[PDB]
Parts: sequence; structure tokens; C-alpha cells
Amino acid sequence: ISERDAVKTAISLVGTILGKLGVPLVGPIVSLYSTLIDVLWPGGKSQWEIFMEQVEALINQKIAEYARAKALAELEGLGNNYQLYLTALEEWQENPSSTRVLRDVRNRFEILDSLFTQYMPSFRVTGYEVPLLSVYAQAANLHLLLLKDASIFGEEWGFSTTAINNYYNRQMSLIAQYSDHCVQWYRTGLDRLKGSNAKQWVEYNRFRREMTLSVLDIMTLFPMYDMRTYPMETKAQLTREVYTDPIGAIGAQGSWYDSAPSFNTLESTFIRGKHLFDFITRLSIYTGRSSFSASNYLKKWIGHQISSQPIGGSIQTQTYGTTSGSSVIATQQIGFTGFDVYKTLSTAGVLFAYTSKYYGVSKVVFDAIYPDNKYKTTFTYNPGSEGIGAQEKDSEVELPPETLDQPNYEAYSHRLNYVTFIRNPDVPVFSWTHRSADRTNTVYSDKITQIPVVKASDGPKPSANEVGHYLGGDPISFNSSGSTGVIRLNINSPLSQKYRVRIRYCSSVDFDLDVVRGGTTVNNGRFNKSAPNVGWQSLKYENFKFASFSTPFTFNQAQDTLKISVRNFSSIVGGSVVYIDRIELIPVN
Repeated sequence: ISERDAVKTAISLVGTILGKLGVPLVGPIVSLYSTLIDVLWPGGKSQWEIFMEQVEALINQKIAEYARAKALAELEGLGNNYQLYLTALEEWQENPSSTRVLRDVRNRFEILDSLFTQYMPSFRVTGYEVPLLSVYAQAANLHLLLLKDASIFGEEWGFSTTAINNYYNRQMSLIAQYSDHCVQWYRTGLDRLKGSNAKQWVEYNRFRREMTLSVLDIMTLFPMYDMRTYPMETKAQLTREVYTDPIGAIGAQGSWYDSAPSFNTLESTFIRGKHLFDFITRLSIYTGRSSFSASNYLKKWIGHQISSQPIGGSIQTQTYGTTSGSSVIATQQIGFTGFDVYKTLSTAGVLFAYTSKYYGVSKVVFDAIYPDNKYKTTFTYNPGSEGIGAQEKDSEVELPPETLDQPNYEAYSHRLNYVTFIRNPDVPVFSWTHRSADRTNTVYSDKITQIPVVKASDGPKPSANEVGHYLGGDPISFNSSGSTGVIRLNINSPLSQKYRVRIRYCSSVDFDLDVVRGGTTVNNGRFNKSAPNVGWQSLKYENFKFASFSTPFTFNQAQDTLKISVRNFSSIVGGSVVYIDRIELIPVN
């Protein structure tokens, strides 16, 4: 199926780029293009047709033949031109002073840029912007990486300062435009899928997960292709949670959603309230026995107790389903502290009785690793069933590893974050966090560190808005003066290293901001509003700005804290709001 393939491609691509973010050296860049070209143009078959098939399947619309045929021809020709640009980069890298060679690489680059300019409108044909969105996101991505080579290599190839500035100004304009198109059509696509029943909810949530992976996640990285803003290696984190399909049996003999709560009931029950970025620490699963006749029985997950924890914060525990009484015949406790569960294999069971069906999960295998010491283990829930219908749900179909060139315990893209649940039918949903989002809030001496403020140990939760479609996760919002939580940090050596800080934000008001390090203020200033007073849905890429300080500071110790405070709003009128996205720590030498 094209969906699995497309998601596999998109996850792999974001993993590769995340590993090269902000690198200015030609060797890494040649190596990157080599990988990108292999993935996007494997030969004998259009990898771009797979992107189209994906979104057509998710939304149940067909791209017109004319529009499909043209985009496919243009994308195949762009691929041929990309091979020539790669070969021209390889021949430049080893004969840099040759004039024939510099003319060649410059010429190939200008041919690509020119083709991108001509072809981008083919990936957003009117009436087809959604089914063509994953194509559009991947092509946009390529175009912005190309413009970044102009920034790193342009002078070397003999571009004038005027040409180089034009390329840079276009890249800024295009980051904005491509980001906006993605977020917008992602929202429209998902909204067109809003329904009233549980089957529709499965569809809506599948588009949400797949397009976050295929569209939103790569778009989130677009700003870091700006080499003036990110002139060195950068550590980005995607903090959003994605949810896999509900773990219930589906088919012609009976689906769990044949008799289940409404769309709205599922959205408000399967999906967690807004919360600070967290990690699972413990799960208890409560088991019931349903039986039919003498030898057929289903022992299934009828409720659970789950504990999680923000980085360096308190542990919270919630309960779901049935967790006491005569129905509970067994319990199992699973300690998950420090464990990345990289794969779940679940058995969604059905017990067929004379006049009814009983749905429920009979078995879950959790494959886990400790990212500290790389110690691996399996956790198995299997109380034991017999004579049942079953479906195997393998999380790596929806959340694949970033490569198959290594074991999945090295290349996994996501970890299990949480479990929600409904009863009758007894159906759990698994949520997951991205590998890029670390456990420790590590600060690097030699990189720009990005730290989303949602990774605080405590304090205010995100508000109910989707501004994080632009950010790769939830911002923290203020309608009046307040602080982020204490963000707990692990500082890499040397502790004598100076850092300055800039904060990514959006506000309808001017405000006072300071940075509190280890309990004491190290930076304070006033910052200006970046957006009009509008609902969050109207915010665009250009409404995000930096609060940047030049005055550096050092951390006190290896385990230090950071905290952002906002104050003295220029207006308290209804709509007055500061969103805080992330802090970036920049080593000062």
C-alpha cells in the first residue's frame, strides 16, 4: 500500500535532514543530496506517484489525469536534472579552481531553481491542493535546500552580492509561502474529514497522523535552512504527539466501530487534553474474561492505569476503563521508566457468540530499549485467549524506522508516549513522540540547541489552539503576565562556555521578557508585537519572530534550569496574547 511506503519515505527524509541541520560543509551536503536523490528517484518507478496515491487514499478523491500526468513528467525531469547537479557538485568538490567546473555547477543550480519556479504551481492545482499536498511539501523542501546552497557556495561559484542577496531574499519569502500553503491545506484537508461516526473518526485521525508525518514534520524544519539565522549545526526537536489507529478489529465479519460512540466523543476521549511534553513511567493493565461456549474465550484489556512524567517533573497517574470489581480477573504492572518503546505488536481480538460480538485486545508485545545504556527488553501482555478472531496491529506500519539499513532498535522514529481507551467496544489508542525530542534537555557546547518550552518540568499547559502546526509541537500561551515552567537541563561540558539566548514567539502585544537561569535573571528586555489581534487560526509564518539577546551568560552547574517570564503587556484588550515557542541557545566564543 502506497500510504505505508509514502510515510516510510517521509519519515526517512526527515530523519536524514535532521542529522544534517545547519551543517555548512560541502562533504555532508554532497552526501545528503546523494541520499535524497536515492530516496526520491530510485528509478524504474515514480516515487512521487506514491505521494499522490497516499493522499488520494486518505481523502478518497482522485487527481485528474491531466494534472497527474504533468506533475509526474515534471518531477521525473527534475530528477534527471538533480543527477546532473549532484555530478557537477562532485566534480566541483575535487577540482574547485577549474573555471569549466564552476560554470557547470552554477549552471546546473540555476537550471534547478528555474524548474522549481516553473513547476511548483503544478503541485497545487486548483481543486487538488490537498491530494497533491505531500508532493508539494517534498518538492518545496527540495527547493529551499537548493536556495541554501546559493548561500553557502554562491560566492565561491562567482555569484555577485546582488544575486546572492536575491536568492536569500527569495528563500525567506519562500519559507513563508511554502509553510503557509502546507499548514493551510493540512487544516482544510483534515476539516473536510470531520464526521459524526467512529469510522469517520478513524479516517480523520489517519489523515492527521499521516500528514503530520508527511507534510508538517518536514515543513517544521524549513526555517533552519536559513544559513544566516542558523550558521552552524542545529539540534531541532519535534514535540507533537501522533496517535496510531485504534486497536480494534476491522473487517467484513464486523468492525469495532460498527457500534461505538460518536466522532466528537472519540475526539474528546482518545486524544489527550493539552499537556507538557511527557514520558510514560508505568502502565497497569486490567483484564476481563468474556466467554462463549466451552472452549472459546477472550481475555482482554478492559482498563488501565497509566503514569507519565514531564522532564524532571512530578508523576501524574490517570485511570481508564474498568480497573476494579468482579470483572477484573487479572492485573499486570509494567515499569516503563527511561524506556523507549519503539514497537508494539497488538492483537485486536473478536469473540463470536451466538447473537453478539465482543471486541478487545488479547495481546500486546512492547519492544523497548533504554537509550542511556542501550539495554533492550520485551514486555508482553498476554493473559491467554482461545478460538477468537484476531488482527495483528504492527506499529511500524504507521510509525516505521528511519531506515532498514540498521536494526529498528537503532533507527526507530517514535517511542510510545501514552494510552487512552474507550469501553464497549474495549478499544485502546496508542500515542507516540518523535525520536528527535530528547529525554534530558541536553545543551550542546558546539551546536545551536532548540528547546521547545513545552518541555518544562511544570507550570502552564498549552492552550487549546493548533498554533503548533507551524512549530512541530505546542507553544505556551499568555493572556496576561506569567512564566513558563522551570525547564530542567543537562549541560554538556565545558561549564565555562558562554551562551546567549533567543526566543521564538508570536504576540499581538509588546511585552517585557526575561530569562531566569538557575533562579536568577540573566537577560531582560522589551519586545514588540508581531501579529494583529486575530484568532490563532489566522496566524501565519511571518507572525513568528525572535526575542534575541546579545548579552551572554554561563550555567552554574551540569544540571541547571531555565525559565522565561513575560510581563507588562502593552494592552489588556480581549485578544492580548503572547505565544512562546522555543528557546535557542547559541554558544558565544
